[PDB]
Amino acid sequence: PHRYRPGTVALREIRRYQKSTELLIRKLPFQRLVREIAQDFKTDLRFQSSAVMALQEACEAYLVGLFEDTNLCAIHAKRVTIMPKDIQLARRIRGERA
Amino acid sequence: PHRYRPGTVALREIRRYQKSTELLIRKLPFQRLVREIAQDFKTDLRFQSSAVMALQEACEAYLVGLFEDTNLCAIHAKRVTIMPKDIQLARRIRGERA
Amino acid sequence: RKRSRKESYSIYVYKVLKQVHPDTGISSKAMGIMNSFVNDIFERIAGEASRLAHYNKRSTITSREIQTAVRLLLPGELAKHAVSEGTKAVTKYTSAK
Amino acid sequence: RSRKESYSIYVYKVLKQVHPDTGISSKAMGIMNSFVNDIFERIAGEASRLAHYNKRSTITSREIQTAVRLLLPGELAKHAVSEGTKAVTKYTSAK
Amino acid sequence: VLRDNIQGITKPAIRRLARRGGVKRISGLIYEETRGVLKVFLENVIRDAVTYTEHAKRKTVTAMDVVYALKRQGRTLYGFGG
Amino acid sequence: VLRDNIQGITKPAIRRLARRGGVKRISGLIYEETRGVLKVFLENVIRDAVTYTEHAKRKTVTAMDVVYALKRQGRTLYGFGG
Amino acid sequence: ELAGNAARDNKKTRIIPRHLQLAIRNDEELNKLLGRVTIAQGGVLPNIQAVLLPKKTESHHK
DNA sequence: ATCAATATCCACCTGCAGATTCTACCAAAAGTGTATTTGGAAACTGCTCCATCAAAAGGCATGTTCAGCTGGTTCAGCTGAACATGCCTTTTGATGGAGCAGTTTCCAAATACACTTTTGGTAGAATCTGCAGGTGGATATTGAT
DNA sequence: ATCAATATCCACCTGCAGATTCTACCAAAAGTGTATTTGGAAACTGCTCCATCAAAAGGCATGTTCAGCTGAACCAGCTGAACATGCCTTTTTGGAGCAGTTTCCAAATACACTTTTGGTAGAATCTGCAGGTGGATATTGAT
Repeated sequence: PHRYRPGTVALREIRRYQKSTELLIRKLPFQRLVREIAQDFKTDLRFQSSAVMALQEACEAYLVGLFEDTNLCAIHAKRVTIMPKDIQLARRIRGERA
Repeated sequence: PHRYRPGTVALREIRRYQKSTELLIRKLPFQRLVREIAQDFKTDLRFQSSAVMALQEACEAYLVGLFEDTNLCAIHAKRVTIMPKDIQLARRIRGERA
Repeated sequence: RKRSRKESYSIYVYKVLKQVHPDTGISSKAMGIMNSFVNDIFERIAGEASRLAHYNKRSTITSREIQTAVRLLLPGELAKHAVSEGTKAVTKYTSAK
Repeated sequence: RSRKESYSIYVYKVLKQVHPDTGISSKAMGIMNSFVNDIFERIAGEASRLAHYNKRSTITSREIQTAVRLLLPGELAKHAVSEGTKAVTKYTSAK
Repeated sequence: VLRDNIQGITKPAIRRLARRGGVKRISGLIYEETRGVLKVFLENVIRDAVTYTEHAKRKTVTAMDVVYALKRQGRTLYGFGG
Repeated sequence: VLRDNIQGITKPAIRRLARRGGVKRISGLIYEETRGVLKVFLENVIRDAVTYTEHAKRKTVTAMDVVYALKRQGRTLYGFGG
Repeated sequence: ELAGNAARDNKKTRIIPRHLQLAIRNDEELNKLLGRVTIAQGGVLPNIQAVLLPKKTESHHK
């Protein structure tokens, strides 16, 4: 069987998703997560669908930016593999203490 | 002659300056730098002395914070020596693009 | 005869200081820092309350807006205790007419 | 029936001024509207703070200009300022 | 059976996002960390959104509530009105 | 002879600051980078300060001008009034 | 203007958010102005770090 | 190290759904024209703090020398990913319907604004004092052959 | 292992910073009036929940493969500290502007009337876009 080397398909996927703008997270589990969390603050709340879409947009843009910083930290550390400590560093430097 | 190992005095200096709050930059060269730069925007400008002190406070707090982030990046990179690339990374992550 | 008049929150901070720790002073620089702090949080709260009111087409800023602004700006238990104190104060004011 | 204002028509006129042969999506128009709203609020708020700082009760074109110089970088600010100046002078001329 | 629903932000979706982030190689432990990071981020936003909601005496969370919550966190979003 | 005066932010002062920053070991090339970083930072602050100055029709830079310049850069300073 | 330039680059007659995001991120001054702004449906720039791409040992000289 | 085989991307029509542009009607928003007002430009005064660089004390910056110690590098083993495929599952979507909840809107009292008077708190001058700082000494901490 | 430098403890003696009294004078509240505003009642249509059913694309366990991570070793050069000293920082008069006062005047609000143009319903076209050919660019596994 024909076999591609590790990385080629990853790179193709990078190019594909970086060329496009469609949302990569599933709508329904995101709605369910949001509803669960909001439920923990106030009961029987509702949400507009576009509010959920907005939240998804914000979440995904935030996550790619964090992964970008993570990637730079990894490269800085002479690695190509991202680790929790890289994320923790990036978030610490932005002041996203949590 | 008696001789201390590398790092002991550095650590003592760290403890000393981290215990105190006095300004570490000389007043006069700072005034001269400020006056030169401001001169490049508008001529024959004056400055209140407390304005210069304020600028110095801001500058030094900014610099220690950048060096702190730099230090974390170095440690992250398994180093104890700070490098330009560490500063560049920290500033890039804060968005201090310049 | 000429003269001006510069207001500050200094005396109230000193009164509070004397209330919590009677045997302790405060430098003028530190008091200035406390006054700067007070001014900053005041501006933050009024601005946020104003924005909420505009969002809700409301021309009045109420204790609800202060509370909400606090809830947005202040964290957890700090917010809860401040809120409780504010509520206590309004309740004491409203009765003491 | 209610009434919702937007900058849509002005953006569309401008689009035809700069590129007669080109359209724009509604979502994009909304983005442009959001942009406009954001810069409006930023400028007015900064102007407000300056006036407060200068114990001034009036917001003039001076405060707008200054706010712009603070907020916008280099050539963008210079061209915007030049345009605003030209516009005010044209307004003041054609009474 | 469901698993607190946070698991619906699946590994491949995170992988896709990281790819958009330009990530070529990813440790297996990253995913849970990302989920935790998201929850914190989300909590704060939604918390504020509900606060705005509560102020308006409304039981329906609007897009504007989200927009304001995002703005106050320095994460301005364009495209949804306002 | 003087050297554009940026050199008055000497190596030992930077060393002291880094020590307060907790730095134990420092490359020799860091110092010029720090100076450059400072100039950029400073330029922006002073630029805005002068803008405020110019708005007031004043020829003397005040502390308040600095404070406002710092605030708009998200670098709020306490202790100098306002 | 910039968005229409990106459209023509993509052989498109209608301006979309993609072009606005591309325009913003490709302009230093707008990028500074909108560095902390999220454009819904904007996506990201095709920016890949040089070190992650495959080697000059790519197998096709010609 | 890259050439003869793979095989994803592009090229380019091409119909066509459906976005998008155009066309018409309302009333709400802008603009003209008049009266009043008040914020601010400009003279013009009192002060206050800030530019000016002279020369000495002294203490911090520069530079030399040397040690050590750590950051760069290579090799190698393992393990934690990458990735194909089978096949299950859990989204998607449409679509349809109940009910709720946003929205309007109409109305009377609540709440706060605005104008006028009497306080009395606070700003600020002027006085007094007590604790932070200097300055020295004795003593517990801490680190190199 | 301790003794040579370090930093902590203790003591004491001032002065100047800061805590405290004495004014007056600015504003903070008491008291009419009025004008806006909020909340409450009742209609009421939009929309979001909900469930339920039929694709559909993707999730997900399994296993094969090998390149990335990371540890051992080591070299070498670069950075840290003492010592010497130079030198540049700190310490010790007027007048350029910075704030306060009057004042009077351009310019900005307030009110009434009239126009205009942008919201909004409804009709119509053009291009984004799914899909069917055709060839080229990007990868490997023999060349």
